[PDB]
Amino acid sequence: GSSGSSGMEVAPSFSSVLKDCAVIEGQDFVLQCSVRGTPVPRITWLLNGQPIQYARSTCEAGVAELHIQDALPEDHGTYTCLAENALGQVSCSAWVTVH
Repeated sequence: GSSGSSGMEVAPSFSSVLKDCAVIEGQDFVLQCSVRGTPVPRITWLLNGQPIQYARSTCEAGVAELHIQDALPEDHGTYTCLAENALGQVSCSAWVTVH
């Protein structure tokens, strides 16, 4: 036998990666996805480059969300949601379009 305890940590992963989405200039759009892991991986969104500073992201029940109000024509790019923890590290990309 071997001593052990139930309820061990886990590595980060994306069950439902982000998908393409379109929105009208001036409208609101929140990027919702699914990510698992333990402990909860760090959620940081970036605009095809540097991380966002005015992002009120909200991770609940392993659900990373990013509310983006005032969809500007200069936002149309590729949102990257990095998720890493003491266990592993993973990242995903997305494609948001602004009419």
